[PDB]
Amino acid sequence: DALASVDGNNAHVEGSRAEDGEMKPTVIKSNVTQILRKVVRVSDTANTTA
Amino acid sequence: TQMVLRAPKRTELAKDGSYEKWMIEMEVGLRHRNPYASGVLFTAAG
Amino acid sequence: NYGRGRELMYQLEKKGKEIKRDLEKILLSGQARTDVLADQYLTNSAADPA
Amino acid sequence: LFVSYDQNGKKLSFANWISVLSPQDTPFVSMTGKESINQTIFSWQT
Repeated sequence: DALASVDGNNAHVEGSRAEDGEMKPTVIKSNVTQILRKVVRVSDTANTTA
Repeated sequence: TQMVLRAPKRTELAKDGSYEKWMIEMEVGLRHRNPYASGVLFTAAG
Repeated sequence: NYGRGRELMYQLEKKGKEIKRDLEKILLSGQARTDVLADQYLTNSAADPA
Repeated sequence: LFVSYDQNGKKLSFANWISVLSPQDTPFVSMTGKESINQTIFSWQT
């Protein structure tokens, strides 16, 4: 969310009862996830060898 | 020396049905002790 | 909402910051005088409302 | 409109602390020295 733009020069009578003023809403920014994978396959003989 | 008479307050504005209005006030003010104490330089090309 | 527990205080802080910015801008603006709404100040005894 | 500027009272307050500092000392002209004489004309030799 950002704020209003350059203000100023909005001269108004004391009893003007301005039109409820202005404003700006928020914004949604979305993304997505990712999956990283790593596989390993080793035999028991190779797991036991020194 | 910017002199503030009314500090920022919070109040309600005129009839608004069910809008539940809100309003903030202030009082603009600035005093310059001596004019030639500060100068100004506007930009201009050749 | 999700990122806002209450909207009133949120908009109030937004408006406070906006009015601060507006004041800082108008105090350093450079426009000229435009016949202030006064009623011939310096002996404006006879005012002219409406 | 009803500016509501009647306010026939017109306190017309003013802020203290003038804070004036502009100096015009020029010391060296007050330190070059001084010599008292007793005539409207003074002559020296070269």
